[PDB]
Amino acid sequence: ATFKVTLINEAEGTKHEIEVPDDEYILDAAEEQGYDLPFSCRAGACATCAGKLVSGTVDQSDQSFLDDDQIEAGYVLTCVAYPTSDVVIQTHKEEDLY
Ligand code: FES
Repeated sequence: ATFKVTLINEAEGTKHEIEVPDDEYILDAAEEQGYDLPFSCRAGACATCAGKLVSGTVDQSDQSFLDDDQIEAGYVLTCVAYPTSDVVIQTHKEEDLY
């Protein structure tokens, strides 16, 4: 399957739509498609690539940084997250964790 992923940058009021395979991490697909997103560790152990789900679901089992509460709240580490449905997500939410 291939999922539709809507990337929203609230502070800049930008919107980008990409298509991501169900076996590809969101970050990678975004870059391939011409949209550079923030990252650091690229390994699910940091907050740099954090986003916030608006709608849809993802699989981020490879993540280690977020706690249960933050996940329930909708936070996602885009560097290690695979879409599991069409998704709408707010990017650049790193500073929401401090
Ligand atoms: S860049 Fe560190 S968890 Fe994604």
